[PDB]
Amino acid sequence: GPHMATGQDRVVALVDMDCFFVQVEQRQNPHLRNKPCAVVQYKSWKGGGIIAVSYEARAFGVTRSMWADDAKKLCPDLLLAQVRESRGKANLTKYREASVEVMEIMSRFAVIERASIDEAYVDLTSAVQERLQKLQGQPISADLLPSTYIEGLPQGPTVQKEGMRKQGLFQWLDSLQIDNLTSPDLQLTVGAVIVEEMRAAIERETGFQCSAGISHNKVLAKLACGLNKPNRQTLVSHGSVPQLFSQMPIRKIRSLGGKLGASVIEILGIEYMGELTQFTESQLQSHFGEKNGSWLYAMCRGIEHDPVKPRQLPKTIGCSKNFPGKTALATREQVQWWLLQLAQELEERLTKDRNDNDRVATQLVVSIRVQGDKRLSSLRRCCALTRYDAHKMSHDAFTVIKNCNTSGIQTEWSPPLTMLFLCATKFSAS
DNA sequence: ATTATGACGCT
DNA sequence: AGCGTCAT
Ligand SMILES: Nc1nc2c(ncn2[C@H]2C[C@H](O)[C@@H](COP(=O)(O)OP(=O)(O)OP(=O)(O)O)O2)c(=O)[nH]1
Ligand SMILES: [Ca+2]
Ligand SMILES: [Mg+2]
Repeated sequence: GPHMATGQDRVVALVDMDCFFVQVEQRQNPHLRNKPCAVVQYKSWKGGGIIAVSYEARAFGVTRSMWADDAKKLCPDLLLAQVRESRGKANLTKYREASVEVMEIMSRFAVIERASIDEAYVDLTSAVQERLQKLQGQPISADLLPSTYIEGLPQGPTVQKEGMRKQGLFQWLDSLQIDNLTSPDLQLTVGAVIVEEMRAAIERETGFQCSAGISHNKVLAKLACGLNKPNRQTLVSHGSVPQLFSQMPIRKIRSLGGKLGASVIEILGIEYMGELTQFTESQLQSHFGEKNGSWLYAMCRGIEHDPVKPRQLPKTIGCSKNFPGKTALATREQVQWWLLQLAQELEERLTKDRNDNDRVATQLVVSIRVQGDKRLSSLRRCCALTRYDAHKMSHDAFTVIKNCNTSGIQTEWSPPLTMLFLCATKFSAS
């Protein structure tokens, strides 16, 4: 009843760039604009591996993780842009720099949490309070929400998609009580007005389009963002959660798309997120642990408390390369040459990071995979990172991994290495 | 032969 | 610390 917390205390948005690496390449090369196109890494093996796909290309069935040769079967006119290669490996600097462009615009509106190269959470609670005091009880025009969908609407008592969007928005706005400055629905709506402005600023100042979700917490904002892509934003109200969750597969909620989600489905004999409401908090804790159980109990009612962390910069800077099948490294000189390549890219990125962001990494993490292990990482070892020097970094990494070499022979490396990974961590202000 | 990252939880 | 999970 009156004491039952409803998780409506915050306004949280999630801004995700549409087909991000494709947009970066389309900005640079106008011949790729408004075309089926994809971004690929490498080329010799099966035409390269697709990592981003324009919405035009998605209509043909092209997806991430597909080999370009196979994508070309589905979409013979598909256009491809390749990720840059430097020191023998994929170099993602262009996309990281474009990400910084977007993140700096977003930071003008509110403190953001960088969730990935192309996605940021926004805590809009304070900005909404401010804009509400400016509004002075003035209603919110549909003209201020030109790309907003209201999830669950229209309902009750119409052919095209834009008309449907507008019908739902008008139902939502007509149900609004603008007199109450603590109405959660009003707060979400003002949040959506702000996100429209943020998205317009991103597109004006970068050329990039994005989608967004607006709700009361990060999980619902992320889910909302996915409902109407591309180039649209979606408001998920607290009241929309029972219907939305009643047919929502558990795997669609962030953090439940892997083994934990599969165990929720198997142990409880359910399919949809809304079915979780029928279990007590103790029951869920008994199956999934104290933390997961409390989180599931609240999540399935639309409640989640994870804060938007004030963090615009990545906490680690890392360099990784796979050496698949027959390209696995089998000589000491090979291992040393590739460690040096990785370390040179890392030194370049670290030196730029130190100049831009007034910080220095203090720990170097070295990870490898050996042929045969089905795990991502076979071994992970840290050492001190005391100087930004690639030869020192690569010598140190070799020192911490050299004992994995089973080969009695000094020159050979056995079993061959199928992955190398260097990561700088534990930053301190400088 | 899916590749290149990145965040966070567990013990 | 080192490993595992999850995301994409
Ligand atoms: N190197 C590499 N980059 C990846 C991989 N998966 C995704 N990315 C990059 C390329 C994407 O453009 C970018 C952002 O990923 P998203 O999941 O947000 O997808 P994207 O923005 O492409 O499409 P969207 O409109 O959000 O569905 O991250 C991967 O496996 N490897
Ligand atoms: Ca995206
Ligand atoms: Mg994203």
